[PDB]
Amino acid sequence: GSSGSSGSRPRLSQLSVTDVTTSSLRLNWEAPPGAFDSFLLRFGVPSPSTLEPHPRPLLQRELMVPGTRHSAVLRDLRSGTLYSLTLYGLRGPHKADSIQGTARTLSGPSSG
Repeated sequence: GSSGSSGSRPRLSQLSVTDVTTSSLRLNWEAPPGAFDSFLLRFGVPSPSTLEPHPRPLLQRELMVPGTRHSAVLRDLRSGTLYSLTLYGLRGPHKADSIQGTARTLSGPSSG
């Protein structure tokens, strides 16, 4: 009772967040050689579908890091807030893989 699937392909590793700063943090993912050309990290504010969206426009951004480099540092983040990160293993023209890494920033001396 099985179809059968065997194919070697480069995949991303457990994306964890270290040095979680009050309004910043750091990422670290393991990937094999010649896996992807670059890495596109997209960090957006996770909003609940149960509640209504805020009338305030939130600009989105991303980081650009080569395969040889597996790091990502986000700045200008909210305090004590959970951000939804998602890295993409650009294998060239289009993204090949995509991992999800969650992290909660620290709550320090900040203002509104």
